[PDB]
This record gives sequence, structure tokens and C-alpha cells, in this order.
Amino acid sequence: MSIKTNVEEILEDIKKYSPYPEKVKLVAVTKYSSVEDIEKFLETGQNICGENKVQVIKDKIEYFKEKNKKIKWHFIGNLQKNKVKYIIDDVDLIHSVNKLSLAQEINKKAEQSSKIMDVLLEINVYGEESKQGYSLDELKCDIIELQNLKNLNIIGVMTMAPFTDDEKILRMVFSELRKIKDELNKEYFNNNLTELSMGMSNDYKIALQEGSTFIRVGTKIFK
Repeated sequence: MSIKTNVEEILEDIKKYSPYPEKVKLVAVTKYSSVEDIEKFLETGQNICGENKVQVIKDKIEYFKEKNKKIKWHFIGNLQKNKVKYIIDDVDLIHSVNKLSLAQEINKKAEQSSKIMDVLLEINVYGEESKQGYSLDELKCDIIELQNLKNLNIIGVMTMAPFTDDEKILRMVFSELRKIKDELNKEYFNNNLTELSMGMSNDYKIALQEGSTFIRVGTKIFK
């Protein structure tokens, strides 16, 4: 196995499958990786790392600070309101903004640090009852209050499809999120939504074809 060659294969897939390869970022899902393996990922020339537990990313952030390594940290898991304080100063993008109360806490902590936190709105497109993401109706109801949080920068949307081998279902899920982004860009965001965070190790080639700009790939990189 070779981390470099795994990364290189994914970048080829991006060129092959994306309707706009220049927009697509690889998010290495490092949630099960040691700092040694993460360092090997950085040595490929990539440096976007996504984590999903606050305590874990907290400790990895400090580690790579002390080793003076440059990383763009993404938070891609469930973010409890009272844990925002631990990542607000070092995470570059929060993918999982699923409700107004969380957006309001992120905004409040960002303003206290005199910064604007980039976020994605997490949307439950397939409608599971292990739901955390927005329904579209809930998001529409929240929109103006979200757009008035001046220390948030809402740059896109995110979904997680259920695991399946049915390509028709995956395309339905990924295309529906894209339709939502396009609609939100006409009605509310003046085309300022640029990002679509969708796709994981077992389906990212489909996600790329449906316009993903962040693929969250762990297994394919590290195993």
C-alpha cells in the first residue's frame, strides 16, 4: 500500500469525473488515523484533513502546531453547541451546521475571536429518522436569520447519503442536494454558495459526477 499513490489515484478520478475539476477539494478523513499517518498524507502535497470528534481534533491540532505543520482543518462530525469553543480558532470549515441554534453559537464564538467562520449547511436530503441535517422547509424558514449572522460565511451545503450500492439512489441523493444549492443560490444567496460536500470512499466517483466539490475520503486514502 502507498498513501501517495492512493491520493494520486483520487486526483485522477477528480479530473476524470468532475464537471469542474478545478473546483474540487479532497478532504482526507483522518478520524481513524494516527498523527504519523496524517503526516504521510501531508507529504503527498495535500493538507485538508477532516475530523468528526472534538476531543480528537483538539489534540491533533495542538500536535501539528507544535510540529509546525500547515493543515487546513475541517470539522465534519456532529458539533455540540457547548463544544464550539474548542475548535473555533483553528478549524477552517465546519461542514455540519444543521440547525439555527448551532449556527448562532458558532457566530457568537467567531465574533468573540474577531473572525468569520466558513460553514456549510448540513441537509438531510434522504430523510432518515437518524436525522440531524436540515429539512429543506426548516432551512427556508431559518434563512434570513442565518444570513444575518455576520461572523458566519455560509459557502455551501453538505449531505451524507446512506451506504448503498444502488447507483440510482446515490445519484438521486447527490443530484437533489445540487438542486437545493442551485435553488438557494437563486432565491437567497445571490450565487454565493460555491461548495457541495458529498461523497465518501465507496461512492465518491458518483459524487464527483453529480458535482461534488468536497469528497470526504478516508478508507481509500489510508487503507
